[PDB]
Amino acid sequence: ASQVRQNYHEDCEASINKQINMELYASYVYLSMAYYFERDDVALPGFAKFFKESSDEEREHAQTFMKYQNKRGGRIVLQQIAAPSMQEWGTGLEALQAALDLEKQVNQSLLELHSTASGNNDPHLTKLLEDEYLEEQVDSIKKIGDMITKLKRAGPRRLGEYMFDKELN
Amino acid sequence: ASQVRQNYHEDCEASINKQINMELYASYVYLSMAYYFERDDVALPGFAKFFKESSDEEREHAQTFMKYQNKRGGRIVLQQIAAPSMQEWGTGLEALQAALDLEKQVNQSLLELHSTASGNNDPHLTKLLEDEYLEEQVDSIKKIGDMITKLKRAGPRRLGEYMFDKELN
Amino acid sequence: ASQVRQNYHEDCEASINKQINMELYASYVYLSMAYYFERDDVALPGFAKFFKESSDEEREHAQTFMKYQNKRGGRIVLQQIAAPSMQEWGTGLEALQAALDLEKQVNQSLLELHSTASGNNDPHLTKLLEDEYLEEQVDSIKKIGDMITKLKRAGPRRLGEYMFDKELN
Amino acid sequence: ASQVRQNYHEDCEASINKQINMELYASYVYLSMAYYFERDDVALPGFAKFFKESSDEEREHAQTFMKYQNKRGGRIVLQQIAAPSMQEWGTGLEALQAALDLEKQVNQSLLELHSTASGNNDPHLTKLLEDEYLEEQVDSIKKIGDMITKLKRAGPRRLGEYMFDKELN
Ligand SMILES: [Cl-]
Ligand SMILES: [Cl-]
Ligand SMILES: [Cl-]
Ligand SMILES: [Cl-]
Ligand SMILES: [Cl-]
Ligand SMILES: [Cl-]
Ligand SMILES: [Cl-]
Ligand SMILES: [Cl-]
Ligand SMILES: [Cl-]
Ligand SMILES: [Cl-]
Ligand SMILES: [Cl-]
Ligand SMILES: [Cl-]
Ligand SMILES: [Cl-]
Ligand SMILES: [Cl-]
Ligand SMILES: [Cl-]
Ligand SMILES: [Cl-]
Ligand SMILES: [Cl-]
Ligand SMILES: [Cl-]
Ligand SMILES: [Cl-]
Ligand SMILES: [Cl-]
Ligand SMILES: [Cl-]
Ligand SMILES: [Cl-]
Ligand SMILES: [Cl-]
Ligand SMILES: [Cl-]
Ligand SMILES: [Cl-]
Ligand SMILES: [Cl-]
Ligand SMILES: [Cl-]
Ligand SMILES: [Cl-]
Ligand SMILES: [Cl-]
Ligand SMILES: [Cl-]
Ligand SMILES: [Cl-]
Ligand SMILES: [Cl-]
Ligand SMILES: [Cl-]
Ligand SMILES: [Cl-]
Ligand SMILES: [Cl-]
Ligand SMILES: [Cl-]
Ligand SMILES: [Cl-]
Ligand SMILES: [Cl-]
Ligand SMILES: [Cl-]
Ligand SMILES: [Cl-]
Ligand SMILES: [Fe+3]
Ligand SMILES: [Fe+3]
Ligand SMILES: [Fe+3]
Ligand SMILES: [Fe+3]
Repeated sequence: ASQVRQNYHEDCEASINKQINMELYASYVYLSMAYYFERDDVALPGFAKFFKESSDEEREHAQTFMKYQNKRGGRIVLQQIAAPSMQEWGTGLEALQAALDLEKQVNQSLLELHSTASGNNDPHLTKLLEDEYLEEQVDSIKKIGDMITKLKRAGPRRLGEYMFDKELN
Repeated sequence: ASQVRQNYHEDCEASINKQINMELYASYVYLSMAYYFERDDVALPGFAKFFKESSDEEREHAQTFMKYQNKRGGRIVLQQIAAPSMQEWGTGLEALQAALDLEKQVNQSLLELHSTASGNNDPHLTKLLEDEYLEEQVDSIKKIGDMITKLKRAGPRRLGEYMFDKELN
Repeated sequence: ASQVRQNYHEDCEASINKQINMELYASYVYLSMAYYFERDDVALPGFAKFFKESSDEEREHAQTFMKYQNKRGGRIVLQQIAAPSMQEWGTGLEALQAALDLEKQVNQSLLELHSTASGNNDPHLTKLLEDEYLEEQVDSIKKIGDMITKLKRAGPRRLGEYMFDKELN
Repeated sequence: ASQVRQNYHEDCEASINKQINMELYASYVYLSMAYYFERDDVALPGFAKFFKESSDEEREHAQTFMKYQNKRGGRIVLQQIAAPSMQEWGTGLEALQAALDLEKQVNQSLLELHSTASGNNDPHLTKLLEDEYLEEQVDSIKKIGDMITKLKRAGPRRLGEYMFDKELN
């Protein structure tokens, strides 16, 4: 084993490689959305900026897991990143709904990893998940939920969507 | 009696303890409204901020009466604070209407205390009420009335409510 | 359910509404103590300031739980806030002893909530409790214990109480 | 009558000349106390400073009434200022007790003047009394009451008096 490895179970190592792929995929989905909202026939720059920042944040999350794998003496194994589920994302509301569902899927995967880490008595990994992943995930879900409610109030199409988009820019 | 007490009638002392409870109750109502407007399915941050500031102001009013009781040599007697009348406050307009009615109930109680103080020839207490309570109460009632009119013009629901909420934030 | 709710058990939601009431009650107790120490026949401004800050901190704790309830998609339910157990709090030492006992009761309730959250496999809630509640609670208990010892050394009445009160101001 | 006089009753004018004498007398009492506390066999510089400031404040109050008399078109009539009741004022506590009683006598006289002004329907004079006299009088009485309680806790003689005197300096 690595000279640094201690109390680090192979199942946790493998699941971290899964989380890395998942968050690179989420980053790719959000990148797709970001540029979809910059099409000349869409032109929602607030939504575009929101999704570009979300894309960057998911990539940073994946990188934090890569750094963590090395810190514990595990070995990063990178897999193909699937194409985004869609090429076109519909209305602003539909993109936010897709984002909410994706964030809740990532949250479920992170909670499953926390359960794996807890079952293997790895408190360093449970702490990482609590502090660096689960908190930001809940905050993101609440933010997107709020956004959905606000956009449904404002619009969710036509002038209300135009005005809501300005709040994100 | 207290070594400081002078020209301070027991009925005024008791009524001040009533005003303290009333304004703590009003503070609690506004706290409830503040967090109602931060629910993910409500998401009106301007209304939330308006009610959080109103909650703080009512608590400060109660504290000023507690300080006043001690200044005159009366004795603070604290009672249970009732649960807010509602757990959910409806639309922004409905919450403002509830706030207007509550402010006018508090104003009526303060005017009754002023009449009690005047009838007991307590000019220190009539001055307190005029300067520290009755003025702010009338200003609050006018502000809320204005807000109701503006929100009815803008909306009072859908895009107009979304836009009005931004004026409060 | 709320569009944001995920891995949030009804028993945790209900217990959070309990913690909110408990900490609003504790805030009210400390507010009572604060103004008791500003009576003209008590006149302990250091104790008054200590309890006014404690009152503010407990209210902030309650508000953090209200925000948390909304973040997770639970629903805030506010109940009556009981009158403080006493209207007059005795000596400075007696008030500190009452505060120590109250802080340990709140700590026990928070530890019970942590056990509920752990049993329901809610690591977001266990992290909240550890970071935002249990640490400050232990620090408050140690501070009050220290204060009790110092006041017993200095006094706990007469000149020693007068001098100790200056250390808190 | 004076070219400025309007709605100014002779009884109010005469009572103001009384208040002027009373507050010059109170100023003289406090001046006596101030220098009593600077005797080499007393040597309480905090008490001395407290009474010198009190003396100045009472003289300023008298001067505000002199200015007021002229503002309304009344005529200042100055009388002899009696010698202070004592030449030696005893302990710090005894001087504070004498000050409390004097402040409450002045307060009673001011409240009687307010009743005279109210009965003569002079709202300019009732406002003067409320804003420039009755408020400061109640605050002074509460401060002295607090001081008495603190000094009784600390001492009121020997080391506690020595230490309390430092809080006033
Ligand atoms: Cl290796
Ligand atoms: Cl290992
Ligand atoms: Cl292993
Ligand atoms: Cl292991
Ligand atoms: Cl597509
Ligand atoms: Cl839509
Ligand atoms: Cl897993
Ligand atoms: Cl919709
Ligand atoms: Cl559209
Ligand atoms: Cl349409
Ligand atoms: Cl009493
Ligand atoms: Cl009285
Ligand atoms: Cl009475
Ligand atoms: Cl009376
Ligand atoms: Cl309800
Ligand atoms: Cl409505
Ligand atoms: Cl009344
Ligand atoms: Cl309407
Ligand atoms: Cl709406
Ligand atoms: Cl409609
Ligand atoms: Cl709900
Ligand atoms: Cl759930
Ligand atoms: Cl459940
Ligand atoms: Cl659950
Ligand atoms: Cl009691
Ligand atoms: Cl004691
Ligand atoms: Cl529990
Ligand atoms: Cl003891
Ligand atoms: Cl004592
Ligand atoms: Cl003793
Ligand atoms: Cl003349
Ligand atoms: Cl006249
Ligand atoms: Cl006349
Ligand atoms: Cl007249
Ligand atoms: Cl003498
Ligand atoms: Cl004495
Ligand atoms: Cl008179
Ligand atoms: Cl004594
Ligand atoms: Cl002595
Ligand atoms: Cl002795
Ligand atoms: Fe992520
Ligand atoms: Fe109020
Ligand atoms: Fe707490
Ligand atoms: Fe005066």
